[PDB]
Amino acid sequence: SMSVKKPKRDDSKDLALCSMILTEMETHEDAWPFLLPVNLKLVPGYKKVIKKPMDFSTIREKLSSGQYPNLETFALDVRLVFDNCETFNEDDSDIGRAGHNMRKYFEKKWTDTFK
Ligand SMILES: CN(C)C(=O)c1ccc2nccnc2c1
Repeated sequence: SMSVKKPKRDDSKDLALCSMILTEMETHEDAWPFLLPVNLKLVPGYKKVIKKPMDFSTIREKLSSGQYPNLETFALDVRLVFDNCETFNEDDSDIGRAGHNMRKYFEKKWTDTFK
């Protein structure tokens, strides 16, 4: 509360470390459905159903331009990419399995790097 603070967690490396995680998601072989925005003119249903589209190239551009205020707003957008992918794709599809697999990859790097 006023003039009463928990001890300051060192966040000065968070930017670099998020950037590294994002690199490793970008280079995973199952990243391909997630590298670029879904094309909303060519994919019937996507625009109306998926209210906040998100993809790695967009998170990378937000990260590089100071558009994440902290750690956690960066994880929310990474998770959004997989929550969208679950919303639109059957679990038994190459893209539905790709999304489950990248989400597990991401949550272990997230936990190891930061919890
Ligand atoms: C995340 N991602 C790649 C999608 O969710 C999606 C799913 C099905 C598609 N079908 C035709 C063309 N693009 C598509 C894109």
